[PDB]
Formats: sequence, C-alpha cells, structure tokens
Amino acid sequence: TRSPAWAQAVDPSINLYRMSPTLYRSALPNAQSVALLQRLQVKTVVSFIKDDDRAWLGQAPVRVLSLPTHADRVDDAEVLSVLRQLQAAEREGPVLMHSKHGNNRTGLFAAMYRIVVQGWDKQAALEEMQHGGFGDEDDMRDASAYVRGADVDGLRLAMANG
Repeated sequence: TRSPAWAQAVDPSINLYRMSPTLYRSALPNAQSVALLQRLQVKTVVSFIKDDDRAWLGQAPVRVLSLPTHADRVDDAEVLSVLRQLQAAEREGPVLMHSKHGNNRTGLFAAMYRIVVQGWDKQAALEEMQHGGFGDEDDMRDASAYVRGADVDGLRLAMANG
C-alpha cells in the first residue's frame, strides 16, 4: 500500500487494514485484538470461516455475523449476498470482515466491494488484492480466479435492483 487509495495498515500481526472508517479487513483476530477493535468502534464482525468469534470476543457488545465459505466455491450469487450484508452492517456502524489468513476469501470479497460498491474497475481491485501486503499470489489463486471473468456490470446491475 503506497497508493493512498489502497487499504491502510493498522495491525499487520493480524493482517488488519482499514478500507474506510466503517470497514476493516483482517486475518483471524485473537483476544488481544479486542481492545483495538473497540477503538475503531467495530459493531459487527463478519467471518468467512467456521471459528466461533464469540470465543475470543468475550463479552464484547458486537454482533457476530458468520458467513463460512470456500473461496473455490464462491459465485456471483454468494458475492451479492455478502456485499448486501456488508453494506447493511456498515449502516449499523464500523464492520470487520475476516478469514483465516485474510488475503484469499477476504481478498476476494474486499476486491468485489471495491468493484461493485465503490465502482473500481477490475484490474484496480486486483492490483490491491495481489499487492498491498496481504500475501503472495500463491495464497490467492482462488480469489484471483474469480475476480477475473466476473461480470462486473451484471453484478452492479443486480446490486442496483435489490
């Protein structure tokens, strides 16, 4: 992230980056991350894996939105459902979305947010996904594969409908 438009680093230990005052991406957080998440005033923690975040969250007054998935199985239908739930969660306050390593599944949905919601073109979002410090491209084969060949116009159109 040297382009100021890319996600800014907050906590590289858990791969935590800021996309906006109301949206954060990261890897799997722990008990030590709770304090920081409350500074950022996170109200919703979206997870793309099965690990019950309520375990490390403790009695933190945040909503848990579990959306467990597999990057090699995601399609346009799942993406739209996630983007809608992310947007709705943003209206309630700042949101953290995460996975195991926060560069494949997270990198996929992050890039799609850039394209569908913020109106970035496909390659711009890709350049932030593969380069930006989230990981190396070997970790993102599934994510990279989907972003390419994804009908961005059909996604934006279907998004504008609902």
